[PDB]
Amino acid sequence: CPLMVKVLDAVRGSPAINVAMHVFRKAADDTWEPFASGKTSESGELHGLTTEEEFVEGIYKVEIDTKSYWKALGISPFHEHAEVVFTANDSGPRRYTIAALLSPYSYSTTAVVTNP
Amino acid sequence: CPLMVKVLDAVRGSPAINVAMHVFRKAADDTWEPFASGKTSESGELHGLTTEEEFVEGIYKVEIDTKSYWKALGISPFHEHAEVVFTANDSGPRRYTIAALLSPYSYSTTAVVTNP
Amino acid sequence: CPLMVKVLDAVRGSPAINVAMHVFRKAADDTWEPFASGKTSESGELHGLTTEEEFVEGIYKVEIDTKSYWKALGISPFHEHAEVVFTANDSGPRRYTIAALLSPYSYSTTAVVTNP
Amino acid sequence: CPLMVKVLDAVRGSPAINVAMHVFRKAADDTWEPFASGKTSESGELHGLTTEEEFVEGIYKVEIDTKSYWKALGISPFHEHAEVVFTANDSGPRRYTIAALLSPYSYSTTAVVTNP
Ligand SMILES: O=c1cc(-c2ccc(O)c(O)c2)oc2cc(O)cc(O)c12
Ligand SMILES: O=c1cc(-c2ccc(O)c(O)c2)oc2cc(O)cc(O)c12
Ligand code: NA
Ligand code: NA
Repeated sequence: CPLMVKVLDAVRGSPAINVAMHVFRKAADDTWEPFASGKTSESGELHGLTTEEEFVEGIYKVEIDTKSYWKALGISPFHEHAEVVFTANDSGPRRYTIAALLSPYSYSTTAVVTNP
Repeated sequence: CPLMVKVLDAVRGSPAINVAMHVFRKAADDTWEPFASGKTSESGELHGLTTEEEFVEGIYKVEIDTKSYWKALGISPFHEHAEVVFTANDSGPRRYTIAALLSPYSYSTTAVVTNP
Repeated sequence: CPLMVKVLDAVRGSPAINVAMHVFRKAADDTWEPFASGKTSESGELHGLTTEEEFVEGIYKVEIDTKSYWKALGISPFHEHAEVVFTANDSGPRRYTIAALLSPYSYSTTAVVTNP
Repeated sequence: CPLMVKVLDAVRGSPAINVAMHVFRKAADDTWEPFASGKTSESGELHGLTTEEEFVEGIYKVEIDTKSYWKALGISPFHEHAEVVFTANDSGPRRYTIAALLSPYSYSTTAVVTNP
């Protein structure tokens, strides 16, 4: 799998567990088509979202459901969700790790892109 | 004005100048309706997007064109844009500052919500 | 004044108020010499630390007492303090803004260096 | 080993390789005594710094030599180094991962603390 998402909680100093996320891919008509979805494990990681064959060139959006995460912990956060939108595999297959660090009124996201 | 956006450049240690952005408001059919837009000033700030009477409660999205910013500097970035999606809530303070800190493969965003 | 520090709270989405900090300048024997200090205002800002003629080139450290901040809010933090260590360089712009964004188990710091 | 450090480069979207760091521990007389040191691998991680036996209670400082990292890449950065100062093992043995995300004029650091 060439796409992994890792999420950390900056309040607890822990992986962000059970964070839902939905991945979309832009279609030829400019709409967002559902691509994959899942939730983070005890390690705060989400593996196995897709395959090298399936993960073709395109513009992808990872919607990380941060609001639901905070509310489940009894906290009212600012953002609805964190979105990460990027072109993938423009120059051939790459492996992408999307990392996100969450606080109730702030988040950071970074990408590590490697060539297998 | 109850909404201001400030953008900083983490590579150069400066305001991010001439950064374009569009703000959308979510409609009842779940589509994104254009609301306001503009470009950051020399101070990296965009003021005057809206007024108190216009900025009613609801879900807003600020789509910051970070890709065009980096490309105009001759740097290849990861993200298509940075998105900040949030609910405006009258039960909270009245002034919203959305800040974003940009790197080519990462960004961070924070909300500072205060009362005059 | 060529040096300002601004501190934000990522849990509450607000300026970090009454945050104490000390600035040190590195001496020839590599010890840290007290230089200036103060507490952030209602806007999370500390102005007036130094003057142009006093702020000569050299290595400075800003030690922000983040632990006391979180404890006064009843929150257990990870770090003893946040440190920002940098060289003041006359070949660059004249005004330094050191910003810090605080969470209990994480912080971020950025420098915005500009010319009037 | 109960202490690991991971460093990412926000400009390249890659692990930060060959980053040197020195770890210190506060002595009874309030000086910083050398504790351990090493450099990040191809994965941007530094493992094996210490042992459960050696890593006793205390106040630790991880100095991550970011300036040397950027200069080796022909970039003049703002900070001398990123410091992470924290009390460890206050409530019995824990495992600590210190993560840092680097840009030339900005960095973020976070801690993941787990109970084995
Ligand atoms: O250090 C940060 C500082 C700021 C910031 C916000 C308002 C200002 O008037 C300013 O001078 C800096 O905004 C941020 C916004 C972020 O999303 C992440 C950050 O680390 C910062
Ligand atoms: O997005 C971030 C991602 C990471 C990170 C990435 C991979 C890991 O295996 C890990 O354990 C942490 O670490 C950070 C550390 C930071 O201080 C700020 C950040 O935004 C991140
Ligand atoms: Na191509
Ligand atoms: Na104890």
